[PDB]
Amino acid sequence: KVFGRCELAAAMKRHGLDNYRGYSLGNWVCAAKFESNFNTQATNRNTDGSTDYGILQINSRWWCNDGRTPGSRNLCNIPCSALLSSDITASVNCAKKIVSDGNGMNAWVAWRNRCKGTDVQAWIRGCRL
Repeated sequence: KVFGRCELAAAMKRHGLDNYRGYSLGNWVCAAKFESNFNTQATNRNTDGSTDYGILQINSRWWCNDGRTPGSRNLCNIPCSALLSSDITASVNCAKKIVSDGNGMNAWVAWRNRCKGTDVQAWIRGCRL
């Protein structure tokens, strides 16, 4: 599905992504807006036969399984469908494992050229939280 801001912000809080590894909730929400405009079925297919899936556009060459992606490291140890469900749990659970490598949120392309540097906490304001 597609989430509203607040809905995504709240789904993101219950899941405990506020100030995760130094990342305020605002950052999670912002990366979600320019990565997929909050659609959990969003999918970009790359030249190497690899695809980016879900709300945070997680690449299957590294973190998940789809059945063909090249080296397919599957660092998160998850099937990529788990990332297309409307149940955001798996992309949340993988998100914490990605941010944890010497990359931080720089791992997200939309966050680095769009969110990095701005008052990102603006993304959870006016949400009754």
